[PDB]
Amino acid sequence: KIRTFGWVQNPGKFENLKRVVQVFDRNSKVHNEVKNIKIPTLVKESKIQKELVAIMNQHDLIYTYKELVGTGTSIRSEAPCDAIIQATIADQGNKKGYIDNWSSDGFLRWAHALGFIEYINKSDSFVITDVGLAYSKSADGSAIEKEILIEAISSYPPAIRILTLLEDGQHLTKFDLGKNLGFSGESGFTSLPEGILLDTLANAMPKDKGEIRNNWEGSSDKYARMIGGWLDKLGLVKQGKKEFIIPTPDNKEFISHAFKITGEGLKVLRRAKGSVPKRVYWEMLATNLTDKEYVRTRRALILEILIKAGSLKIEQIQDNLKKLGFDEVIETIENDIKGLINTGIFIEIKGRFYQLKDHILQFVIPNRGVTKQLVKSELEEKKSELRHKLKYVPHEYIELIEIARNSTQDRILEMKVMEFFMKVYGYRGKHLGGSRKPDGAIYTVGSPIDYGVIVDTKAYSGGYNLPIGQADEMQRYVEENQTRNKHINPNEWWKVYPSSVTEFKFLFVSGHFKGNYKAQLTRLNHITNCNGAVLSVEELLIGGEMIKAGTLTLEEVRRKFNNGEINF
DNA sequence: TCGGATGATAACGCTAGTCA
DNA sequence: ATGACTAGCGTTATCATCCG
Repeated sequence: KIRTFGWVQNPGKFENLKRVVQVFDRNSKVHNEVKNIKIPTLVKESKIQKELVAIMNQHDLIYTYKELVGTGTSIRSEAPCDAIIQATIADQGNKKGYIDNWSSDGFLRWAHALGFIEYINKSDSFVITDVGLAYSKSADGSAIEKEILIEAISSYPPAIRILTLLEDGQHLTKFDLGKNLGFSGESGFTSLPEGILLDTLANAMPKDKGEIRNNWEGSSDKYARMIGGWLDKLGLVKQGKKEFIIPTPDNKEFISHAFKITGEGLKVLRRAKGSVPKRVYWEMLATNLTDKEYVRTRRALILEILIKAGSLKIEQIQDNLKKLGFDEVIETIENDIKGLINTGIFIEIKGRFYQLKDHILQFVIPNRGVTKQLVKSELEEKKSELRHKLKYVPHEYIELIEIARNSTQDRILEMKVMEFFMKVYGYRGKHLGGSRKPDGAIYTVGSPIDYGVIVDTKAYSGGYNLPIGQADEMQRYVEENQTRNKHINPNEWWKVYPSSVTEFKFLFVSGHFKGNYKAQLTRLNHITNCNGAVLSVEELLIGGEMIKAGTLTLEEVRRKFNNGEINF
């Protein structure tokens, strides 16, 4: 029913895209091979084994999502081969002779994205297209194959986005591109802060700077490097590392996944800029957002409004929505047009008037007519509220409301929050993750009362009463900052603070807090004689506004650590 | 690194038995 | 007097960094 198409994570070999397209063309050598060999010899389950060989024998080839993708196991190494695509493609080292459900879903998304495979909602099945057919038949290495692929690419909005981002001839990194790809600052579109990354890459021992290169990247950064990799093979972009001088002086770090645009690339843009209709599917308008439905369609309707009309006032736009079923607000409506613009659709702006200067092919909005019945969640409502109140603070930072609620995002929250304290509140300092460092070190340098703070961030799903084990971790650090013995924690993280600081507070940042945040807090305070506090993301934000507006200093806050919860 | 690979998680949805 | 519904809990869609 609800699926996510349009965004492709894993897949990188065109070599394998073909095999997957071909499995859909009865007359191709691979259709033959996968069906006659691959499937019967790799799908151990007899029942399924036979069933698939069969589906592949029909006259009019049509396979369902499950028939092509299958399933997978919790312990990825113990998984069997349950589907057509799995069976078609091989492991990285031939560990098993097949790929998993995830990578398989990946090849499906990629092929559908480039328009070789069509999706039939009703049946939840897919079938080859005219260009797919033509793609298969094309010879490998063909100038035809190339032109077929290049024309495919030009119809893929997010790939036009990468190209656009590099018109000026800059050398952008997967982080710079990531920032502006897709619905940025949302559940499935989070990006790693290049600042923090380079910094650690710099002051960190070699025994770890490799792991932290291959590992450090958000979901949007993955898409960026990947779409950038396709364009590279197609010759429209040039992938090359970018060195950075980060004096820890005249030091040099590097981010390999960086790109520059080419001439052929520029020609592509010129053409596909109106000087090739783009395909857009509703499933593309949001990936991992818990509120996929509401938002994907609200945005779909907005695109409809803009396709139909031409140069409307954001008020006219708001107006139309109110009629189609969605009573929204300027802040949200603009934010969505920010995403649509980001995924690669060309929408022009003149003050308070917007006009789509692009040709996108008509698409379907599932369960239409019942649109007016779609409810807006409490979280999405909160977001608007925030988007409304936050005048000085970039709306990107509203992503924190989400990350902080995601248990899988401990890593990045540590990064995003220190970033907010620094770039907005203005504190000086550093992010310090680890098992021997508190999540962050913060310090003032201007106030009449110059102080420091020890920070710990915690991504916890719906609620958080400061656990005793975690609470004491802080005590340890609070303590180490006093007894600065290098024979105790020889990494000497305390050394991040200016020698001159003496006033240190301790702080915990999370989604929401409950019933414990005071008990172990008061404890910590009494023990080390350092008073600290507990703080939530919403307040962190509506504190960043205040510090910017003029409504809040960096002293009233130092006077906020009341061994309880901070509230501005 | 390249091109995926991994264990996790929340929404889904199937069963079996309640609710109206 | 039986279809509509759902607590419980195994299944599926989808990550968000990871890694051989």
